[PDB]
Amino acid sequence: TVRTLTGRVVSDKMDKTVTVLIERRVKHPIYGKYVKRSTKLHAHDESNQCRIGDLVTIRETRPLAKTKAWTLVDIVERAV
Amino acid sequence: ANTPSAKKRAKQAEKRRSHNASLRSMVRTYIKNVVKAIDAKDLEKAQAAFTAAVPVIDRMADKGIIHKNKAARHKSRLSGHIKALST
Amino acid sequence: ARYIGPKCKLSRREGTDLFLKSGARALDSKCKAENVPGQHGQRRGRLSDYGLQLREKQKVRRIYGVLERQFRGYYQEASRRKGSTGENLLQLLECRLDNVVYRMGFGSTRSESRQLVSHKAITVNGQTVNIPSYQVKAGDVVAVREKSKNQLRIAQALELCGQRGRVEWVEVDLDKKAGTFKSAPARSDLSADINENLIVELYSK
Amino acid sequence: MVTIRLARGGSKKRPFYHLTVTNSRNARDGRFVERIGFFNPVATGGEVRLSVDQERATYWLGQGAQPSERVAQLLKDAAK
RNA sequence: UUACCACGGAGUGAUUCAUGACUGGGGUGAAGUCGUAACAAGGUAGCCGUAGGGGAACCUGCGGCUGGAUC
RNA sequence: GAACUGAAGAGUUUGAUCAUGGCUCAGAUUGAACGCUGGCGGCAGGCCUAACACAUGCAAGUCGAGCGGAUGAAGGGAGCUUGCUCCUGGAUUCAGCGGCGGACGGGUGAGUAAUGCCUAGGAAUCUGCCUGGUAGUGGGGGAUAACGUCCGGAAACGGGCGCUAAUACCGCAUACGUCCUGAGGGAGAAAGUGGGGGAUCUUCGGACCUCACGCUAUCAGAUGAGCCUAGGUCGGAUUAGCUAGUUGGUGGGGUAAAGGCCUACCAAGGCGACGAUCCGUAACUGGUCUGAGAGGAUGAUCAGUCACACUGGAACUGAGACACGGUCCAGACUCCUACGGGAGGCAGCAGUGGGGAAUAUUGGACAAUGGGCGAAAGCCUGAUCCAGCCAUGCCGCGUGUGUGAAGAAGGUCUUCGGAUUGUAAAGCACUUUAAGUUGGGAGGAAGGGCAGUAAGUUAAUACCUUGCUGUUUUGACGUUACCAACAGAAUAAGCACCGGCUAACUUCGUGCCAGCAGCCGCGGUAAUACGAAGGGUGCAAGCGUUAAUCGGAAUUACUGGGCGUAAAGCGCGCGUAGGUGGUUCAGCAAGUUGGAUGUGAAAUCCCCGGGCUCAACCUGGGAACUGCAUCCAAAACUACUGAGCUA
Repeated sequence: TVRTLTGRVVSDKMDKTVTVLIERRVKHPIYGKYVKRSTKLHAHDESNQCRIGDLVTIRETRPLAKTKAWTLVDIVERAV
Repeated sequence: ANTPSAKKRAKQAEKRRSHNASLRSMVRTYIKNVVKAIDAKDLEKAQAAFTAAVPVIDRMADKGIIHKNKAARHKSRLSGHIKALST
Repeated sequence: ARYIGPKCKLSRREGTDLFLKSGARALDSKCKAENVPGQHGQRRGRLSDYGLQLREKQKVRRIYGVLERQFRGYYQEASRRKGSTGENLLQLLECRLDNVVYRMGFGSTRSESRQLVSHKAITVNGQTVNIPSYQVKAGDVVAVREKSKNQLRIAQALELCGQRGRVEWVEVDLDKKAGTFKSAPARSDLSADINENLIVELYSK
Repeated sequence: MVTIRLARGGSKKRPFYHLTVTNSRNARDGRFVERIGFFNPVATGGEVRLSVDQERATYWLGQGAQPSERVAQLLKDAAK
């Protein structure tokens, strides 16, 4: 229904928002080798639960800060 | 260089700008009277300015002076502040 | 444009019977076909590999009177069309209106056929086509314009076409002086003295 | 305004027209939203003089498209 | 009248381009001077790093290598 | 059925060889330029440099059926006898208020390395004219141009004093929708014009009915625009740190709309070797060139987006602009002046000066297709359609045809016999494309006016709308494509090269001089390499040279190279990021595979056809756009998860 992305969170020293790292694998156009890529996105967290190291999910949603258009779905894995 | 049609339009717009500025100023002060009342926390004269303000802001919103969406937003924020004032 | 000049030199350079002259006389009685033209006609010297292809290229060019720009495009169209680039080649310039008229025998030589065709004296399918390079199709009828029916040149050439080898793929009615193109000839129907594989290899350089 | 007009798409002294659905502000031969048919004023043999694709012509007409004075005549001629 | 702000002005840096007395090496030259350093054991085997010395190729010491001849 | 069929090497290091290795060449192409030469036609292209400055002419006007005034005819009545003057009449077409347009169309690529472009998604929005639906268009008021007069100014023009109209402006009434709301209520508009008319009334204008064009409120659609997210988008690390509205939060303001967009306060955050920041360059894409392909180079014409309009900035009006031919200010330049002040912005179409190797007419018409206005007629349109110049390119045609030994003459070579120029000429017959002249001759035209008829509507047979009938009229180009007749071979061949690469050789003159030259190289007295002649070669209204890209170059090697000695293994360990990881079972499905759906604009590339006498060219359909997104299946391998095993 709605495209939700999964990634590892990296930073939570902000207020009501957490930064998630997205893992991608795009082949090199010529050499055809998969190279791991990074996509850090500023996710919004209405209340704060996610700490550093937890896998979470996020949706492209309302722009609600200057760099925050994605908000959390839930924690799929918690970094105990 | 300059066509007579362009000269007429500039004359027409200048006449309309003076006419519009007077009307746009009327909207601004009427809301301003309300905002001064809420900021002074004077409830009794808050709606008196407010009830005096609601006619004019849609009177020029329908005229196309401030657009109806702007007028609608002003009513809600002003009503909410007066609603918040009446506690 | 077109080559205008002495014709034995074209045959003498290569040493093959180029049909630039009417079959009234054999070429040896007209020209010294056993020497290349010019001052040094009696020398020797082996031709290089590229030279053989180029001489092969100009034989097809000089026989039909075609410049290479059309031939290169004719090669391109032959390279375009499906099948072997070899036999796709010769069919393309065998369907020329001037060459078809020469096969019909309305001209003793393709030079006569070209001038006769270009002078609006030939109508194919009833419409006058005055261009040498028109590509006729299978089933197309090629006729001579009625005002040009009394031309002695076609009258002379039609008999000269008798003692030249009756070509099978087209038939001619003498009384109407009109012929129909049945179908494009295959490799066996044309002379085997040519080497169309030398055509393709040269243009790959 | 969306309009159905003819886009001159032939050659010198040999006009060819594309029956084109487009906004009225765009140029004649420029931007469009959809081509629906064509018109050949100089068709000689097997060339179809006018093909209309009557289906899509009604849809844009039902959407408010206003055909030009040439297309309206050609539209009637197609149906007559 | 205040806020914003263009032009313009001041100071102090950075960078880039062009020039500059003079000076250093490099390359090419029709070939001049001084030697003969390497190529043969090239007539003290050569070369590498480093240090010192000398018009110059170079020389000498220390370590390393054979990409050294005879045997 | 078709959308592919596609790949050459040579010269040059040495006494000679093999390898390595660079250089050069044979090819395709260009918005090309230069030299020699030059007949025509079709199609196309044509300032790549100074986004330099611009004389001159046009490029955005239109509506009287929104409104006020002027000009005021046809047609009638009068003094005179209609020379000359006075009344009715309102046909027109006009400066100005208003409406719409001017934000389209057209030009340029300066800026811009991402607020742009491309791909795929998302939601918060606005959207004139257009379409469909719904509810209305009721009643008043106060002005101002134009107009008359006065003053000031050189001009540009400005300022008072009086008059007047509106579909100009503003109140009041009303609200199917609509806006806000303690969901109880509150708030918000408009404009009339034209044709015709059976009754009724009338101030005698009209009221009233109908039709059409309008206007208001609002919903939906379409179009267009705004915004957001993820990926991609040149070179440089001899540019490694950058950023305090900075990065989040809260309240408030602001936008049509979210958002540090702005602000107040709180926290110290945010980006960056996955290349931030900085420097240089640069519009981006579809596409174009080259290549077997993978790739490389490139972003003309045409199309989509963007940015710009003499430079910088700013807002106003408007649905839409921060507006090429609109406004304001500042600056440089040009110009006028009465010295106080004013006017302008060709990167619109022509054209000019200048720069450059280099790129065109101060053209015709709105006939066609579009655009704006208008009810329509109709007007404007340097958009567009055509024409002028240029071999600039692609394509097509011609400059003759057959016979013709005398192997004529002359030239060249010569062995002095002869050969070559050479059936080539001369001659004899012949046709005459194209060019010239004359004659005929489509189509690009859809339509408009007028009259009649039929249908729809309305109370109406009237008005109006639509379908037909008859007549008259619309072609810029154009003096058309195209077709006939006359005449005469008559009007039409030049360029490069000949030592090898590379097809094509002798002589004469010169003698390391003159010179040639892409490389090897040639020329120092018997030069197939210099200059000339003859001959030949290749090409041909073109031929060569240059400039540039790709190829050859497997010479940046993914396809597809190397590193003992030819250039190349870090002096050697450890180790971070990363890259890759033994074997078994199960799960998952990101990779992987197949299918489906949406999208991947059109044009172009390609395949099959159609129309220009063919071709170039145009065009029908298909294929393709190798990508992205979603969904559905599969679990051999990779990734992940869980559980093991010992190599």
